[PDB]
Amino acid sequence: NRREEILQSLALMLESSDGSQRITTAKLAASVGVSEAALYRHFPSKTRMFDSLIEFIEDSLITRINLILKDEKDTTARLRLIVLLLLGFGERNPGLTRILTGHALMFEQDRLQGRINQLFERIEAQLRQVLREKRMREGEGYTTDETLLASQILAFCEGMLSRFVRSEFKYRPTDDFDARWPLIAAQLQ
Amino acid sequence: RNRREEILQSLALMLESSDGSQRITTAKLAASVGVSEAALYRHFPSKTRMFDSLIEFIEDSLITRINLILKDEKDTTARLRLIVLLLLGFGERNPGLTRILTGHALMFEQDRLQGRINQLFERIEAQLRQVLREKRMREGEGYTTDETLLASQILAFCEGMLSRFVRSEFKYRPTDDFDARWPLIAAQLQ
Amino acid sequence: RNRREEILQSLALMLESSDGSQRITTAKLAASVGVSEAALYRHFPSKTRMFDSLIEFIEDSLITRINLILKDEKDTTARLRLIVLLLLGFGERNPGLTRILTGHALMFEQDRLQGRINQLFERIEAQLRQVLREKRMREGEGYTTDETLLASQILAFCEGMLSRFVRSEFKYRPTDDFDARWPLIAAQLQ
Amino acid sequence: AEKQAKRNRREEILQSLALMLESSDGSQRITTAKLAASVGVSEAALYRHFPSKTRMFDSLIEFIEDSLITRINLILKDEKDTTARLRLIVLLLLGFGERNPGLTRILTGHALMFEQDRLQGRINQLFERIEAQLRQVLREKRMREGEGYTTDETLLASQILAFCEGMLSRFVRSEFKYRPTDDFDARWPLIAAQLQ
DNA sequence: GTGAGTACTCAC
DNA sequence: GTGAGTACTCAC
Repeated sequence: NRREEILQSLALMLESSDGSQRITTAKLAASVGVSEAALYRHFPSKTRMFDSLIEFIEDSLITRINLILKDEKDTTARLRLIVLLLLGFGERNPGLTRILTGHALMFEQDRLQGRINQLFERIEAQLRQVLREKRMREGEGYTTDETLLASQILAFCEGMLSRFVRSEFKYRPTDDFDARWPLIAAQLQ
Repeated sequence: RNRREEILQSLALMLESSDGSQRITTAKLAASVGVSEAALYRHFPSKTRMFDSLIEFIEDSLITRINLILKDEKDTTARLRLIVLLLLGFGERNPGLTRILTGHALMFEQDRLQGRINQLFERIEAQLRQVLREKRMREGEGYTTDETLLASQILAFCEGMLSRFVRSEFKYRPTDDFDARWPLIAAQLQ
Repeated sequence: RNRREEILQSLALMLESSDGSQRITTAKLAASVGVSEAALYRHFPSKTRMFDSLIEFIEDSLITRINLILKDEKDTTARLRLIVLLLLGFGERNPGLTRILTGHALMFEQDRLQGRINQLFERIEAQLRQVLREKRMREGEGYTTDETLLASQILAFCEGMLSRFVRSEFKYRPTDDFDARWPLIAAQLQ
Repeated sequence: AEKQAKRNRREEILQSLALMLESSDGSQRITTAKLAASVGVSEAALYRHFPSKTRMFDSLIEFIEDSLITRINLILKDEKDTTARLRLIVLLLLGFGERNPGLTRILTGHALMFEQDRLQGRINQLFERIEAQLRQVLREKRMREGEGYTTDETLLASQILAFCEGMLSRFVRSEFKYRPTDDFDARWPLIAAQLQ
């Protein structure tokens, strides 16, 4: 309830220009409209607030990705949708993107960056899974190693996302995606 | 100078280590160097300008080596390959400076610094973009894809490899499997 | 309230003490109040603001009592007397705050505060410079010298006493021999 | 020869220390670094003319110590009329303070806030001297012109010095806006009216 | 509220 | 160059 309210504020601050700098328990409480003391009746620490945010991001993505796998059977189409999804989610959630790129995690304990990594390794697995199944589904797999292909695709995504945070959200990820995808598809060999 | 240059290299070494995961205090810096905090401000008006110097060293190393690549190689594709290998390579042998390049190290510091890194990336991208646009005078046939899109596509992959190199605390070497990766990127040059 | 005034007062206490000759560091002030420096800014943004309030409590005490004197005494000379005694008397009862009036405590702090005190003394010299001109009203006779060049003469004396008071580590109490001094002032009320 | 060159760099420092105390930056601290920059040298190459920053104000006070004590021991001899003596001792303070605004910050004690308390003590002994010397001019009136003063000579001297310290204080405070030697020809009659 | 901290100053 | 300051921070 209120717990949801605090986190909702932490996102807009993470999205705002202030997301560039540190986000202290003090200004957060201010953003909310409550005291720092009450803030800690909902969380044991600031790190716990990001933990909730990382779970939201992960849940959001994994759930979306799993739907993709059920709505689309074609390997290429699955990859395209997954990519368009990571870009789309980041674009719709600039504040949370700073968490995905790791910038917002610079101030908190390094354990949080460890979780986001697992998210990435989790997503990359799914990418590697989709690639691997091109064999069973289409008869012929890829000449290139799947782990290398998955990482190649994922790298482009992180590239667009960090480029998104870096330029203060001027460089929108899904910008010219339909012109960019043919480029990415040419790597699937 | 004996201290000034030395200072910036202690800065990078610290950034390269686990200390680079968090704020770099004038305290630790001066201690790492072997002097007092006041000694630091004998060569720098602010810690900000210490990062400014580090960003200028990065800006030089990259632009300089790119200009050499352009003079030592005339093939459009070979240029792109070397430029990319350069960014990845530089990032790998300078983990500390990469934290600055990926913007993570600039989070504890002044906003303006991040803007500088933006100007640098736009500089490298303008170079990539120029290289691509020269393909049609040099080879008659241009690229079907918008050069501005191709350049950003290439640089996007580079930032991706650098950013991930930082995530894994430098365990994911940016140049690992480059010769295997390049053919993939080469296929994008449509 | 309790912890806000508690500080503002502990400040005046340190200003009035012999340490008032030195800079009042937030470390000293805090330790004086028996708390942490972080507790200070729990009640104040900038230490400059503490002096801002202290300078207000000085302008809200003097400017007040001045108005009264003008409303509870319609004698041109009985007005100047009460006012001079007020300045001298107030400065004496508040040695620390006097250090602000003289501008010595404001040396360590922002340049603005001095300008603010400057204004206080321009208001006091204002309600001083009119009681005078009101001689050609109630008494039908004027002053040889310009009200300007004599309201300044009177205030100069007051400032002198406060400065001596501070200068002499509060030995020269501003109101010592006042009844013997006042006639000497009146002699200038030509 | 060599000592004569150890004062061309030295006093050149005081010319600046004074110049700084005088400019708009007299209302804030004067550190060793920002001074060395004005002369044109380091800080280490500074303490080879002064073993401290205190010692700079010393020799700097000595100048005002001597300027007035000299200018007063002369105003006596070359004047016999009690009043005229007082009027010119008073003006000496107001003039010398307007002639050296930077040094005035020292007289008023403001510039001294950053340095050692013992500097204020010195400036104090100076005032106690200017006053005692005012006290003599008032106590000598009897032996020279029959009758002395109604009011206590001590109270009168302090009453006169108070105005001076007041004027100088206004001077320093208003950022050297109120010139002490202003309308001194019109102010005096009022001070002398206290000479009862 | 607070212990440890924070980039920067200062006179020797 | 430096040891001790400086006003002000921050997560808890």
